[PDB]
Amino acid sequence: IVCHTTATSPISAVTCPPGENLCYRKMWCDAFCSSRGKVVELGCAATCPSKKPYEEVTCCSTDKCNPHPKQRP
Amino acid sequence: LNEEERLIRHLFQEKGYNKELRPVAHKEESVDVALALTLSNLISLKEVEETLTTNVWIEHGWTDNRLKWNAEEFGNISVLRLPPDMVWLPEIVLENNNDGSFQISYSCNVLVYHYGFVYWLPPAIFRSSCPISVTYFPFDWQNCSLKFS
Amino acid sequence: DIVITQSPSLLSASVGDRVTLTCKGSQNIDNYLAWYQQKLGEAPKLLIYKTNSLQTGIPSRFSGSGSGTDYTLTISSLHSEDLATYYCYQYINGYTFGTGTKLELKRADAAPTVSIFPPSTEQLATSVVCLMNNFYPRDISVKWKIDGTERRDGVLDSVTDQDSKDSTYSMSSTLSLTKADYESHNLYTCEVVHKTSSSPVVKSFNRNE
Amino acid sequence: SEAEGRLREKLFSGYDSSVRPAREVGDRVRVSVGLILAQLISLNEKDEEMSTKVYLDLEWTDYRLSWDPAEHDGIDSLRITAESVWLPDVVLLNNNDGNFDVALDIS
Amino acid sequence: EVQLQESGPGLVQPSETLSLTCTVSGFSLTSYSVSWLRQPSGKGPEWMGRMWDDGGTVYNSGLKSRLSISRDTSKNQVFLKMNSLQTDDTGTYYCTRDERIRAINWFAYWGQGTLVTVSSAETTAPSVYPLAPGVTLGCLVKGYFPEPVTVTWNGVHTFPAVLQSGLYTLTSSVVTCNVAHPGQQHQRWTRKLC
Amino acid sequence: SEHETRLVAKLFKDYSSVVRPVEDHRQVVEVTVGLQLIQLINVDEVNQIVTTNVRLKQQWVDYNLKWNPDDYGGVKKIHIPSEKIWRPDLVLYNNADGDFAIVKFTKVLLQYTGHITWTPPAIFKSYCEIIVTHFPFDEQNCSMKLGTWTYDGSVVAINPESDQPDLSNFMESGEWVIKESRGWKHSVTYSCCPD
Ligand SMILES: *[C@@H]1O[C@H](CO)[C@@H](O[C@@H]2O[C@H](CO)[C@@H](O[C@@H]3O[C@H](CO[C@H]4O[C@H](CO[C@H]5O[C@H](CO)[C@@H](O)[C@H](O)[C@@H]5O)[C@@H](O)[C@H](O[C@H]5O[C@H](CO)[C@@H](O)[C@H](O)[C@@H]5O)[C@@H]4O)[C@@H](O)[C@H](O[C@H]4O[C@H](CO)[C@@H](O)[C@H](O)[C@@H]4O)[C@@H]3O)[C@H](O)[C@H]2NC(C)=O)[C@H](O)[C@H]1NC(C)=O
Ligand SMILES: *[C@@H]1O[C@H](CO)[C@@H](O)[C@H](O)[C@H]1NC(C)=O
Repeated sequence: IVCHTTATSPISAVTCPPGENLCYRKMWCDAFCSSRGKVVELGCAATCPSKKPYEEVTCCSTDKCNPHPKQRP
Repeated sequence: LNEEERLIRHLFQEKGYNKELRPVAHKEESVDVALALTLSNLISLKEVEETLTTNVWIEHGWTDNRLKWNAEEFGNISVLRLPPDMVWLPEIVLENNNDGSFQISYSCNVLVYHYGFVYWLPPAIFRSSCPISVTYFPFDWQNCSLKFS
Repeated sequence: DIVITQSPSLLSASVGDRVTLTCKGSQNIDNYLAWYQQKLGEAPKLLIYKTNSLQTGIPSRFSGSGSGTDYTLTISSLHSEDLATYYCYQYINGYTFGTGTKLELKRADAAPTVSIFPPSTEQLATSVVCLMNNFYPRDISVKWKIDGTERRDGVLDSVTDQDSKDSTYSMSSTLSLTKADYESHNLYTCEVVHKTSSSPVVKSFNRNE
Repeated sequence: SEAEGRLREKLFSGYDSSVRPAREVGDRVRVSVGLILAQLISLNEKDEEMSTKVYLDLEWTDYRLSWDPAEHDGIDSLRITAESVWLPDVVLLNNNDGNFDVALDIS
Repeated sequence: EVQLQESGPGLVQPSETLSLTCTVSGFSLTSYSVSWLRQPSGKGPEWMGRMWDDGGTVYNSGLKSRLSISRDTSKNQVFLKMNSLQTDDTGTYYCTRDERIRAINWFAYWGQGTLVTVSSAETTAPSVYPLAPGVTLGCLVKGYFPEPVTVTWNGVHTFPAVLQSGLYTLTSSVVTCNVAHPGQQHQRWTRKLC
Repeated sequence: SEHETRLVAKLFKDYSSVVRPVEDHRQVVEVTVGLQLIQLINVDEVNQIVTTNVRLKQQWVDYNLKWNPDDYGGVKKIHIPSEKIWRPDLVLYNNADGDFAIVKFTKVLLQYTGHITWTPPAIFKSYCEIIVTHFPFDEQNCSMKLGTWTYDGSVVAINPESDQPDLSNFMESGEWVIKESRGWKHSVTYSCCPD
């Protein structure tokens, strides 16, 4: 599958390495949520990532299903 | 040619900006200043000195119509970063400080946006007075405050 | 200092042609390269600086381009007024100038009017001269041979610029030699080869008029 | 605020902040001193020292800083940074730490 | 408008001080720097030194000891002095006006340039000689100094002068060729040996 | 001396310290940052404050401060007050109660290429999450977070000079042994602003 990733700068669509298939988006607030909004993490994983109590996580198998909130699928 | 230098020359030299005058059409108008405080660290609460030490960031926000510009005329520059000494500042201080440090610690750069909004996030270490309720010690709770004016 | 070389050394072009000149440094010139035009006996005129910027009053025909080590000057439509020598130079680390490229009018091949004159009786009482008029292109060479060996140990050569009335070049060379050696040598020959001809051509004189 | 800028430029034309505003050469500047106590911070008996947070209340008149409001767009008062006007050098004479001046020169 | 005129002794002997003057028109020396360029014959130009607008000077490190530069703002002139001349100093000398951007400088306008020649030779008349095939016809000049030399006939093609031993020679072509030389205001005509 | 005076005059005649030192505002200022640790002054376990003496070496290229060495007698480097030039506003994000930014404005070294090297001294009182469970046999992983306060990564980009802090001048502490040190560059993107 192809997922958006925050490992590259800027965010880009990258095919998952073999053994990982699920796209995910993780978002959480930090000290700069006063103006910048939630931090965003994008990547691909072999399983849906764990979530801390203050971290929102979403997991999906489709291609490009984890866009940045300012970007359309 | 650098567009930022031309923009700054337009704003401060050509337009004759005066940092000592409030950004208002008439003296009777009041500048709306928006504040929010981010707490970075609660350093200590010295009960003997009744002194609260906190590391905080005081987000300021106000509109200065004198610093508006058309982005398309200046290379699409949408945000501009200026020394705080150049622009008018609301001069907000910690009124209930305990040590005489009324002002912010670090006068960081001001961010000016093309639509005239001015954003400022100086970091500060403050030592406010916090009277201590000793009654239930060591099971006590305290009610400190920071007063900005 | 940064060494600079130019190519080609001579460029033949015709009015209206797209023509481009290459300037190449030994080090990163960082776009601080400039171009100026020079004409025979005229004050040199700056055309381009900072690799891109036209000098005021220069025709918009000229435009420069390049980055790092390699730079070019391009003329969009060669006018007759633009035939000149073009020098690039850099100015970040000392001042160094290229060897210059000479921009010259393209012409049809013209055969040299080969001719030779002998040393006069006055030259004996005190050398031959070999002249190749109205040849084109300037790519030519000439040499002296006598008695089955190379000759004219004192020889010298010269080439004229393009004569505007014909756009051709003219060359002249001297079969310079000692008068005693000239009397001793039985005969001598001037010979030359060029793209201005399909085959070598030569002319000669013997030990007397 | 153009009229305020013009008034402010008028007032400080030739103004010297190092010179007290006596009109005649013999005149005295009357200064009213008030004190507002904000917090009695501590009293130290070992050092015989009392620490207080206060606001001074100093009032005087400077004839050079007067104008007709009707000629200046009805501007009836002006706020000026203290470093640019003449200030009386009122200090705490019996200070213990060697600090005489105020903590912050407000307008 | 902007013009620079270079002037000075065109013929200079070795070991004596060269002096050149640059005359400026259309701008003031107090607002533009002026720099001297040298072009040895058969080589690309080189930079010798600059008269700064502030009135200081800077020189090529190889020429630092030899060169001296000065100006007179009251009459818009820039002067160059140079000692210890050798034959290698023969060439064309240009004064230039320099543009600036921050601390970076480049040359924007050139003077017409003055040729300076260094030779031990001295004035001499051309030893005119005839040439004939026994149509193209020839004329010869030898041993004349200094250049130029003027030549006429009775389609005339003339060739650039050359130096045999520090003094000039020339060949000409088109019966008599008529030659004139300005070194002594002489004129003469040479007929063919035919 | 006259050459250097002329150079300094020519550079700053029309210089501006407000604008970033780039040819075009769409370029990013590449700042190279290297922390040198001189002494571990104190560890405050009760307040969780670590006091250190450091040199915060910063390097960047100022496009406008180029000069040609042959114009000024071969002068290839000069020292100028750091208050006159544009500087990156690096701030210790996790400061406990010390100075956030540099306050000792030493002189920078400026080379003819426009390369600027600035190594101001600072005392950093970084806040550290002290773990006291194994006291007094504890290991403390104290850290210093340095970043430009107002400039973002699309405007000014900071890069670590080396993977590890420079300890070559480190004065040995009588109480603590530094077992390991490392520097990491973190980029974070926020839901407001992808770019
Ligand atoms: C003591 O405490 C400190 C904290 O106070 C703690 O420090 C942590 O140390 C660990 C390792 O010991 C760090 O983990 C590493 O973090 C790296 C951060 O890299 C960022 O940039 C990456 C992309 O840049 C790459 O390319 C550029 C140039 O090409 C180069 O400069 C970079 O170095 C890098 O090569 C990016 O991938 C990376 O990703 C983070 O964010 C994305 C999205 O936001 C997310 O998907 C990731 O999960 C991650 O959060 C980050 O933005 C990272 O590169 C590095 O990666 C290595 O490991 C991973 C997996 O382990 C491999 O995939 C990869 O190939 C590398 O081997 C690794 O993750 C951690 O960041 C430190 N944290 C802090 C706050 O400093 C010490 O460890 C503690 N020490 C003790 C207890 O002893
Ligand atoms: C600004 O951006 C627009 C596109 O959003 C582009 O067309 C325009 O050329 C840009 N302006 C400049 C001065 O580069």
